[PDB]
Amino acid sequence: DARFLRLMKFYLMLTGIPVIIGITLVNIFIGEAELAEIPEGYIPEHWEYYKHPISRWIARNFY
Amino acid sequence: MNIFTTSILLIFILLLSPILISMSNLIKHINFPLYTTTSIKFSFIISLLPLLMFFHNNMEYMITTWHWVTMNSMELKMSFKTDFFSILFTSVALFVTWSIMQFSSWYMHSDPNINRFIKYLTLFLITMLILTSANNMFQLFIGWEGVGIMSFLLIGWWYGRTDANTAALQAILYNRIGDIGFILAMVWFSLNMNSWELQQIMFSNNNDNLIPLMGLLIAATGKSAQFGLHPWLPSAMEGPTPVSALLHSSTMVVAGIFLLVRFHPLTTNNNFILTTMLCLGALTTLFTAICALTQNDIKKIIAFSTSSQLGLMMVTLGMNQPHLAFLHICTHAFFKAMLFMCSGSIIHSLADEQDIRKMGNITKIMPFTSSCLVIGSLALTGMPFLTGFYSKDLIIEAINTCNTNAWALLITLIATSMTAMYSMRIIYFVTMTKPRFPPLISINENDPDLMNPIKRLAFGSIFAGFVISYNIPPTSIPVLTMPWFLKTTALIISVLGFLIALELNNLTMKLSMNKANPYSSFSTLLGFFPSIIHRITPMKSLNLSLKTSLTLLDLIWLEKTIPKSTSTLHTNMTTLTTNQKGLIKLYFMSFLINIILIIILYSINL
Amino acid sequence: AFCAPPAYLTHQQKVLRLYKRALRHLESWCIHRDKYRYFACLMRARFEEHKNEKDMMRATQLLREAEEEFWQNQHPQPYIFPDSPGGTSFERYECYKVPEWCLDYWHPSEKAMYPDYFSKREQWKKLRMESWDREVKQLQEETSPDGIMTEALPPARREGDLPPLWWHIVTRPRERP
Amino acid sequence: MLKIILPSLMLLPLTWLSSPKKTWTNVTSYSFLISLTSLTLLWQTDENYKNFSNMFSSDPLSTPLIILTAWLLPLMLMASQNHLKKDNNVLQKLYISMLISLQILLIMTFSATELIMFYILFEATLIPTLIIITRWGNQTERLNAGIYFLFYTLIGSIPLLIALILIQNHVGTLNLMILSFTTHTLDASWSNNLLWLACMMAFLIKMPLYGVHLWLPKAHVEAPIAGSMILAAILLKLGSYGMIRISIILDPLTKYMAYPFILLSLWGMIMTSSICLRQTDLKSLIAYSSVSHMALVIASIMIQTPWSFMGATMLMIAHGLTSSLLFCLANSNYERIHSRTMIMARGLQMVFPLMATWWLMASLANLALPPSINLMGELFITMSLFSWSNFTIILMGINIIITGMYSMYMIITTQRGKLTNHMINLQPSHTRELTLMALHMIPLILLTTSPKLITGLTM
Amino acid sequence: QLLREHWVHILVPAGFVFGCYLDRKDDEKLTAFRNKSMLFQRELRPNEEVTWK
Amino acid sequence: QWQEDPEPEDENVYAKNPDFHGYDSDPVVDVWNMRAVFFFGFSIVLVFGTTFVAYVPDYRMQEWARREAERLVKYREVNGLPIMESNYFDPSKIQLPED
Amino acid sequence: WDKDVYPEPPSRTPAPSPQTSLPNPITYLTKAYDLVVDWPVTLVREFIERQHAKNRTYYYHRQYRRVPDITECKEGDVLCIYEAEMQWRRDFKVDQEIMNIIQERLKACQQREGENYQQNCAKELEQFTKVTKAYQDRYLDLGAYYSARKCLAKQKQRMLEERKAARQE
Amino acid sequence: IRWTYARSANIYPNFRPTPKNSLLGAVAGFGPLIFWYYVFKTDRDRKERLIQEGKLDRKFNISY
Repeated sequence: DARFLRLMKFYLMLTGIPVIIGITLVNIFIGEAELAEIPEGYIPEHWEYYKHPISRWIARNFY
Repeated sequence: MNIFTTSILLIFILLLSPILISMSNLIKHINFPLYTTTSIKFSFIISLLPLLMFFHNNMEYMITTWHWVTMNSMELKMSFKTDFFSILFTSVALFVTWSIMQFSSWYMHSDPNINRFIKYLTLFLITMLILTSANNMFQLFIGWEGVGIMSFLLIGWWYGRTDANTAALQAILYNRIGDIGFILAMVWFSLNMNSWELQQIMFSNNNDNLIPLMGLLIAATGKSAQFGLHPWLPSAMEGPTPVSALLHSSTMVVAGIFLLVRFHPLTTNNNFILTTMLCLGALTTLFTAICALTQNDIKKIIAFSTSSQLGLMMVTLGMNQPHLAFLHICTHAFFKAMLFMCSGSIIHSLADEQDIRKMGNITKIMPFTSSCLVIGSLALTGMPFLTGFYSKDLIIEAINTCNTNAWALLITLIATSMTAMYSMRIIYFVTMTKPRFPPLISINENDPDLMNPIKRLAFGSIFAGFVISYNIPPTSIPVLTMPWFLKTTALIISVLGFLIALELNNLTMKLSMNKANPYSSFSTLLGFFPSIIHRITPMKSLNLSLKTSLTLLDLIWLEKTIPKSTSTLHTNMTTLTTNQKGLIKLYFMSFLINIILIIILYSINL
Repeated sequence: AFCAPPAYLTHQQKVLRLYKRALRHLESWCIHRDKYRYFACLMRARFEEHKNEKDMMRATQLLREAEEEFWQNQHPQPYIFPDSPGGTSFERYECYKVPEWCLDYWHPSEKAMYPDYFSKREQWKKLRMESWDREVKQLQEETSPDGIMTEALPPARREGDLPPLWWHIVTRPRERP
Repeated sequence: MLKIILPSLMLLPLTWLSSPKKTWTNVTSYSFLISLTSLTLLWQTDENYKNFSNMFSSDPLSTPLIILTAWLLPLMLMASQNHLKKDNNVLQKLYISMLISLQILLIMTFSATELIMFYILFEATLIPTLIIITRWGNQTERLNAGIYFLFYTLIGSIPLLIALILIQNHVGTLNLMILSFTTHTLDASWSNNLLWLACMMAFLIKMPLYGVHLWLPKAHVEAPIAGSMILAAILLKLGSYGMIRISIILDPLTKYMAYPFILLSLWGMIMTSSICLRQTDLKSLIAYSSVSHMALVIASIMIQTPWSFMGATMLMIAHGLTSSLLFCLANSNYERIHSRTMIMARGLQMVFPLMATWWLMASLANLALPPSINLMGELFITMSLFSWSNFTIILMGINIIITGMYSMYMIITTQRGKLTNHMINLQPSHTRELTLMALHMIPLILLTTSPKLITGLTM
Repeated sequence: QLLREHWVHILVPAGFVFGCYLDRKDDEKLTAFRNKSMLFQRELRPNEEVTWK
Repeated sequence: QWQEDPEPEDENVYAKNPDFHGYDSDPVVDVWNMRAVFFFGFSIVLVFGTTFVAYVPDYRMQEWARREAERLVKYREVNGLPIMESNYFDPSKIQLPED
Repeated sequence: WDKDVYPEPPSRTPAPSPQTSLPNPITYLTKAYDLVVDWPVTLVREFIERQHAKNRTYYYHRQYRRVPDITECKEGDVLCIYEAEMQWRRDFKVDQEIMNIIQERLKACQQREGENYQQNCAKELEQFTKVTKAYQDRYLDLGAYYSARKCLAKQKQRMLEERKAARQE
Repeated sequence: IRWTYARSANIYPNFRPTPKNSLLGAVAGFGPLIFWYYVFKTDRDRKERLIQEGKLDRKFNISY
């Protein structure tokens, strides 16, 4: 009942800490998108209607 | 502003830091109770700043820190109602919790899992500050149920004995009987107002809010224990004494009456609710007071003191004077904390023995504990300048200057006399008579994790009511033009109760065989309300739950009707069908019958 | 707790238990020591009277009458020692009474933290395994042939032997661990 | 969806072609990956639902059940690993194949467009369950249990086939999108009330109603574990899903053909929770609690309001997780004492102080703890019922009381007390069976942190 | 290339790839209303031949 | 009697391989099963799935709805219009019957 | 943010106007709080803002164009009905968010007016009651299976009631 | 074990239908059913009556 907790916390931190650091670095240096209007006959792509970089990366690639 | 919101949120963050480090590998290598104590201290010091800001400007902010989910025009969101009540309760709770933490570091050694105890105390405080700062009612119910479970877990701390568990389940039962009314109110306000936030419920102020207010009545009846649901509070003393002092005399026992205080503008217009609050609170204030009489355990006496003063506060809500009830909350906190901690010093000093018949001469063998205990008892009574006055004087002034109900007035006055009586009973049987304790004396009042907390609570119980009453903004207008026998009625009646108890507790010193009465057992036992209800109501419930439910419907009759009827029918048809004998004579006779039926059917149908 | 009760339970200890609980409930009523001492002497007088009757059909009715007048003056909240039934601290530390067999599942990282203890424990268990068979035999060869028996647990007669059925009396967890 | 149910089929050769020593590991890890790739269908950035073909679709009611079905498989598979460890390898692999077949068929059910697809799959689910209950149950009542569990279902489901066939002969398509946009109001005759009953009293058996629930205790009590997980987690919800899909073509008959079933559900919920208050068998206590919970879902679906369908979805998922968790917790002790009697072992939390936290959290999920998707569901359907009739809270409150009682009584008389010192066989714990409870509870916390997903068609 | 007790790890990835291919094939099958719906119906961009494939 | 084997008595594990986890008898297989479970279940599923689900945009058209609501109350109350009229459709294109 | 959607009256505060020759612990703690907390935090946010402006990215709103409503739709044509039901559900979600906006306005007005709220918070009150009655005459007595056709049947029944009423001289 | 068996499986074998069993089961099965039926029916009927009369106070009921 302590070995399980050590392994739990280890394997969860293993990809929590890199992922969280990724969230922070994206939000700092690659931050959210601003709003704008349609520049008179542009026809955006579908990911340009979303805000976050991670979200629109996912949408551009896998959707 | 940023400072206000920042401090409010920082309180919760500091309080969560210990619960974070408890789930880490760092409970070792440090002293977790000291870390928690320091967190509570810094939280109090930070909470003072919102209090001063409010006393200055009186702004009553509202925060919506996080949006959780939308449900078809219902935005569930974490949101805090940072008004007078929230800040003034937060500061007081953190003060009392710092003191109880030092005490529970002194007490509760001999326990290996003391850090679990400390963590549970922090979790109770967090649920309480959620309940107390809430603007929604889902959040308030989170804190409500959190307090409930925390009491289950701390009352049932010593999980080996089968009385702490009964106490815990009992508390859970009564709190749920309150949660019915809570959920009723929440349902009504969701259906009609399409929201749970107070800012909309305030627009129901002229809408005949009878049944939601009855739900809140039931809720606070169960939580802030009243007569119909009173037993669980003294039964919540099998747990440790810091648990008692913190939860069951200051905070969990005050949740529901805080709730009624937070719904006072709906009560101004409903008079039936006021009337029933008055009568119920007065009934409690009489009953628990006369039941504290002829009790030997100190902890139960303080429990019934809590119930009595709480009935007095519900009596205050019975009229349009809730702010005075809240002052009595904030002042009752210090009395009960100090009393329970003095009791715990008296107990842990000697063995686990908690009964005044074996306590003896405590004025001399424990001067500090006796001094503080007597201060607390005097302030519990309406002593004119020790934080019990600054509420209770206005309470009795209001109640004999109002036109509601005369029996409530009378029995509340009698109950104040009884408060003086049982305070004198403790002061006599514990602090004045000769030693009844065993002869091996192992008292040690000298520990800085003991004396400093009761010292802080004593400065509280002497100064804080003055400070608060002279700093708060004026509300709940007072009446003071009246005869002299109403301005001095609480002082007179408390003094007279003191005199009666002194005389009657001197009457036992002389030699005369005293006898039992039909009285003195309605007090010793609790009107036989536990001894009846706790063994008929579960009896009929459980008997009806085994028979008439399991072994009458499911195991016999639902088996005999639907499946077994089917089985018997099909197998009996099988028997009368396929029990043929191998004779072509009979088969061919039946074939002939079929020929006849087919030709007849043809001739008929045609 | 250690000694098991009989079936018959003759007159004398009924009377004595009455004397005990009566004095205790009197102590509860008579809180102060002088009063309890006075009325205890009076109660011992009440018992000394009718001490010699030689009428087992008079002493029994005296017993019944005394028990009835005790029940009509039974203190509702009597004194109960802590660490005793019906009182505080009774089964309090029962949550902290872990048995011995839980050490059989320990890892060799905790046992290494306490080596001499387990050094003694292994030879304790060896003692147990050695004495068990002779212990069973002793209990077998001392059965009351008429059939009736008690929870008396005879002792060891020879040397090298151990008193039968001892591993649950010995090794019982302490009352304040 | 095809990308979810083809790998699920490939999990079968993965079982049969792997080593005996590297078969649980591979199939478990790859099942977790199926669960992962079953999150693509939570990408709903729009109001329009996700049609991948004439066969398959996925709405916000389908997707949580899909994900939960794909997620349970690793948990069933690890829980099933202590028992049948001394079984022959072919027997193991047959168990694995049955569980994976359940996964596949249940995904196909929740993803189906037509009702006949849903029917044949809703009935194909019976064969793995029956095999699991019967060949791997420990007791002798498993046979009668299988018979009950099969024939209740078939009795209810034959009229369902007849009604679907009628609807095909009347409309022509039996597809759910088209039955939504083309639904004629019904003439309110006995010939249509029988149709209502034929469409409903297959799902109402499986949920179950209180008039007909005797299959569920007999099966939960006697299925090894993983059968109990499934039978508590998604086979009951396989009736609620069907009701929510088929009720759209039965208006306005649901306004008056629902009184008996709402009423039966409510009163029998009280009856079942009272039974849970007094029951020697732990695995039966969980089962009667499941009945007392699914009854609210019955009443909620009968009311057909947005709040009600919503709370039904929430309660469905929450109950599934917490019930599987409680069955695991009981199995954890049954693998040592080999007894379902609860009052046998009653003084734990000394030996298992961490499992005793998973117990507590599982119960607090069960009773109405507010920051939880259990209380959200229970509260929202309570609010729907109060709108329906204010006199139903009188029953819901009795249920709330009894439901605190039996859960805390379970905890107390199983954990709290004096240890049964005569149990030397209480081995410390398994990292496996700790990870089980962690994987049951961590989803509850996450979904509580974001219940925007766990709602249904209406939010 | 000795003792391939680990080739079986290609079956499930193969299944995933094949399922994605089949979904691609299906939405190739259903390339009607591709730009005829009353909601979008955009004219093709200068370098565009199909709108969503 | 009918010649069956008797019940095999209560197995204990931690005698052999006291680092037993819950999976198999071989100490290697237990390790490489728990590592598999922990990794594939926590570190990828419960982490990356939470990330994916948290960074899904406009789940069921929620943010969009709020933005449209904002611009539409702006337009309606700027142009003096009745915000949220009491009939979704216009009677300009609805035909009721007579009697 | 947009103070025309979310209006906020100006936070007129009185000048301090002190009488004591003694200090106020609020203000000096505010100075300390500023020069300790607000300055590094503002530094960090200015850093983050300029790093946004290094590589700025934009997003749009997806204007959805109107479509033939269901009243212009034939009984059985599932394509037209699908498109109409979709635009209806879109408008429905938008209406819920409008109702949320107005409830938010009402709550904020109640808090800022505070005690004297039932005389100068009546504007938002009526703006809530009107839209509420609209929602009630528009979406209320349906069920989980709401649709354009059900709202249309409701509207039609109500117009029939109104016609029968105005029939009366 | 004898207790559990007596309270689980030895019930229906020893169940014999009798008066005070059949009547008791009919009551305890179908009585509360009918009671709550008429309660809810009266409430719903009164509600739809007061609705169709065009009266009922639902000044803010939005979410239902």
